[PDB]
Amino acid sequence: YNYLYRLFRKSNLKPFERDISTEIYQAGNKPCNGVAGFNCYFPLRSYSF
Amino acid sequence: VYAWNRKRISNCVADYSVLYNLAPFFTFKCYGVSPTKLNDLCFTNVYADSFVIRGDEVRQIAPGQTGNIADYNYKLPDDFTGCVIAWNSNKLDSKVSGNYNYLYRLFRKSNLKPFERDISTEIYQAGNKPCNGVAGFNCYFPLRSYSFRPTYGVGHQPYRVVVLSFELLHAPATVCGPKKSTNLVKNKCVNFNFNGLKGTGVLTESNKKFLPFQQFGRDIADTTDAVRDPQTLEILDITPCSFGGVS
Amino acid sequence: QSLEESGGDLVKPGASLTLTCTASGFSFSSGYDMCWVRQAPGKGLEWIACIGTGSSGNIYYASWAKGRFTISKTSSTTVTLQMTSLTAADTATYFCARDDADYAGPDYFNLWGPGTLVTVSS
Amino acid sequence: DIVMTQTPASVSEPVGGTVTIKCQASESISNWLAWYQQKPGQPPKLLIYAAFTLASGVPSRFKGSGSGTQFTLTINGVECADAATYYCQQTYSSRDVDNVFGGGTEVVVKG
Amino acid sequence: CVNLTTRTQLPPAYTNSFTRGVYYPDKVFRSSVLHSTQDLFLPFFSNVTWFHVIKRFDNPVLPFNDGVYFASIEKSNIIRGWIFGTTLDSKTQSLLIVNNATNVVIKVCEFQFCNDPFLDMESEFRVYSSANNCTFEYVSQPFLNFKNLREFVFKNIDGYFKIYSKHTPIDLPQGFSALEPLVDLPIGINITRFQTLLALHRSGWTAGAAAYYVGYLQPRTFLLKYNENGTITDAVDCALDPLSETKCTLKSFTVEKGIYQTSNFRVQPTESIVRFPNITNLCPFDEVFNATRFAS
Ligand SMILES: *[C@@H]1O[C@H](CO)[C@@H](O)[C@H](O)[C@H]1NC(C)=O
Ligand SMILES: *[C@@H]1O[C@H](CO)[C@@H](O)[C@H](O)[C@H]1NC(C)=O
Ligand SMILES: *[C@@H]1O[C@H](CO)[C@@H](O)[C@H](O)[C@H]1NC(C)=O
Ligand SMILES: *[C@@H]1O[C@H](CO)[C@@H](O)[C@H](O)[C@H]1NC(C)=O
Repeated sequence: YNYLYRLFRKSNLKPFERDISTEIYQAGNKPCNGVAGFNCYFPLRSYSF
Repeated sequence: VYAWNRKRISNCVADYSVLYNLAPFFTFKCYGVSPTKLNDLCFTNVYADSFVIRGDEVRQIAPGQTGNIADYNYKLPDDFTGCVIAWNSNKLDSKVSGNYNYLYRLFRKSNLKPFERDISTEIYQAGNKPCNGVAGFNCYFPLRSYSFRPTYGVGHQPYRVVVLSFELLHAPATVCGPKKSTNLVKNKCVNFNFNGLKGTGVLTESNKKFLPFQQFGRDIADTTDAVRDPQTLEILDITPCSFGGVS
Repeated sequence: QSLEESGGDLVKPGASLTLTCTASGFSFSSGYDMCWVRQAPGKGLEWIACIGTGSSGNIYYASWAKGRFTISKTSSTTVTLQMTSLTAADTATYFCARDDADYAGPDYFNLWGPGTLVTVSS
Repeated sequence: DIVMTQTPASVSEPVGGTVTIKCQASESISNWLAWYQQKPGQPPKLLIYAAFTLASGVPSRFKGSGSGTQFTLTINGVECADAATYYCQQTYSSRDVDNVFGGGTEVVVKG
Repeated sequence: CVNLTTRTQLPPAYTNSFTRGVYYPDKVFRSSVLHSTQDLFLPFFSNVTWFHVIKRFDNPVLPFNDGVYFASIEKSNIIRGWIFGTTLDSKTQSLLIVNNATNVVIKVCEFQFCNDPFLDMESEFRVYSSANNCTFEYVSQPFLNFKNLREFVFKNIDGYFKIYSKHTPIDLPQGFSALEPLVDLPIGINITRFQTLLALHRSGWTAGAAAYYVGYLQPRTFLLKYNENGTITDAVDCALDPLSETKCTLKSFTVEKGIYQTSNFRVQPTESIVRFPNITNLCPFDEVFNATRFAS
């Protein structure tokens, strides 16, 4: 569970770019404001091998 | 969801910008095509499937997904092409007495094939003794009724799901998108593009009188020199801008 | 609960009448819907027009009852139906249907009133 | 938009016999349909709402089958007191509809 | 549906095609220029099938092949419409075109056609019995001494149904008149047979004097001459006779005195001769299969 991959991101990365931001993804209409409710998901997910 | 309606869409232009006021709080996560470039895209086949499922069951609408809705109510093919739209409908599909009018298939002999509907009301036999029309023990009605609970989270609330299936041939197209237009400018060197016909030249008034069915205009060099404007039925001359060799 | 009707009597052709549906024991709540139906003496039931008892009345009409009839709510327990230019075929038995769900239209009707008879003669 | 027909118009089975009335819609109405029965000189009462759920105060013999466009009501038994007319309502889309109620179908029980 | 037993059996009449069967291939504009194109065209001076209707009742079902040329010497508009399909029943979706007294009816649906479809003041339509699964519908303006000549060309390429029409006032007369493309139908069903539709006057039933012609399209090459207006005035078949072939090669309508090279003469082979030895290397499958006792 120690390996993490980004699942949510506004736009595709350009070649040779690194995204280390941990800002909460706003997947709905209401702003997340740090809340991880519905349509408010953590952009990074962990591998489940 | 068990008796999901099926609708045909064709011979029309699909405008996706309207799907924000009609369906607020919608999720456009889908498969098989880029959601953004759907505006400038042509579809030859369109199917629409709409029903209501619970909040915890909205994730089951995905290719290769198994579950109660998938196996017994609505199964998606592995190679599903098209997109699904789902939005909450608590303000519409919730009653103070209870939303008891929505039913789903709970007991079924085998998992449903993709894009199949089952309306059977026969009593399910889950034991050894035949039911013989009796709904007692080991004999349950295959259909249960949703009991939406708006007091709990969104997983116990009515979710309206509309499933759209395409094929994307973009050659015998019957459903496409708008492309807009710009006002006409004349008597100058112009980059023009008429219905995908991109070219550069001077657009001037044309005296030609080619027939109503007749759209373009060709020359001896087998190049388009006359064109009729799709926005306004008028005749234009396409002349390459003034040129020549310098010495 | 009861939805006894009113305003039913002999009427000349090409005239107007006022049928009143009065509720007893309850008021016209917003969450539950009311509708109006009528039954001809010889054939089955039919729907003409009705309005919702909510804050914003979602009035709905039938194709053959597009503009001749007019329904409005006058009090929390009194609703009236107005029709004009009455013809010979308009005679029927009028019922005050009580709906069970406010889906902007006539849903399952659990309760009906006794109904009234409206006839035409010359 | 939706045009609904009820057939047969007339049915007659013995008191121990079984009779079925099917209700057909022009297009699919999914699960939205109701069954109503009226006695002469009496307004009808709801029998089978949602086409499967039984009403209150009604014998279990009243039931419902089919979904989508074709809905069938199967009578397992009559007792010479259920001889009346059965109607089905579309209760699905009533924006511009001449009549939500279906055709008339009276039942005659020869006792 | 009413069965007709008053039909008079007779072999079909025949006539020469002359110089009919020309339509604008595309929607492009060319004026005062000669262009050669390869497309399904009606061969010149071919022999087409002639049906006469009067007590002559000719309503057969003809194969579609790759295309059909329809012409009819008409007065009082006896011909009403056409029926297209393969099985001509509800099993396979079929096509219907009728120009009634008000409009034209375009419907593609799994029709169930009557055995003897016809029409009957005209207020009796008996041409089909049912329609099961309808796909597309369309209604538009009505299409319409012998005084009316109507030419029709029906094609089905890439799921599109192309129709070409021309109305002319006058057997087949000599002349030239190109056919404009009327309507394109993006239907996408395959057509192998058809049958026309007629109107019968009831007084029994009396049929007026009219006739219609059926031609069949073939893949040929034509050279077409556009006038200064922008319309076709004359065309030359490029495979009819050696003289016309010379015109096609020179891409000119007049050939100067001299000798010209047109094409090549080749004798086409018509038999196949495979020669391989007398193979006699039979594998020992007899021992493997016909063994009385097999291994464990
Ligand atoms: C296209 O739209 C413009 C502006 O709305 C209008 O002036 C024009 O007449 C339209 N085209 C046709 C064929 O009516
Ligand atoms: C059709 O015309 C050709 C001449 O072009 C002739 O040889 C042929 O016999 C005719 N067909 C019939 C059936 O007579
Ligand atoms: C074309 O239609 C015919 C109908 O006889 C059918 O046999 C054939 O399979 C069709 N072809 C295609 C490619 O669908
Ligand atoms: C079309 O051509 C004819 C000669 O064939 C000519 O008389 C006529 O003027 C032309 N049309 C116009 C609009 O000039």
